[PDB]
Amino acid sequence: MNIFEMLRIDEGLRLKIYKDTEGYYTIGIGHLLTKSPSLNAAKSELDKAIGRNTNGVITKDEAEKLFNQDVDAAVRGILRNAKLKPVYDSLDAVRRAAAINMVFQMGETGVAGFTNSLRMLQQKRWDEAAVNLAKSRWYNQTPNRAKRVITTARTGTWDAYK
Ligand SMILES: [Cl-]
Ligand SMILES: [Cl-]
Ligand SMILES: [Xe]
Ligand SMILES: [Xe]
Ligand SMILES: [Xe]
Ligand SMILES: [Xe]
Repeated sequence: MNIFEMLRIDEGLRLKIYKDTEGYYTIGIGHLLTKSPSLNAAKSELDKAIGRNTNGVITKDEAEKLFNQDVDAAVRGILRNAKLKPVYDSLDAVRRAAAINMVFQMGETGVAGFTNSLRMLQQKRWDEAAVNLAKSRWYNQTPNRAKRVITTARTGTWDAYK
């Protein structure tokens, strides 16, 4: 198991533009295209992201390409954020993957506001972190996924993805 596999299970793969859980235009492996309600905006952003006139559709490879850039950006995001990096460097490989997940999902900013879980995580207080993390909009809105992620952060193992 690894971040790419982990994320490919949580996010799925769609070759045509779609709306996500919040109702926003997405494509491929969870690549958010735009929070705007215009399908045309989405397609424009899409064509820009891709480099051709896709007409709202991409190949498996182009999606994979986006996913890679996205996983990268996410990690970089982490490393460039003052509240995040120390937490993350403190963590083992598994649990880092859990951090990347959340970030891929909710941006750096939002994860950066889990102040309290951040400290518990840093002190390696796994169970308390886990309870804290669950008290969130994230968890109530996407409970099955949040639990996989929380279990991974709480255990340091891939059992929830098995
Ligand atoms: Cl892009
Ligand atoms: Cl769910
Ligand atoms: Xe983190
Ligand atoms: Xe995490
Ligand atoms: Xe977190
Ligand atoms: Xe956790």
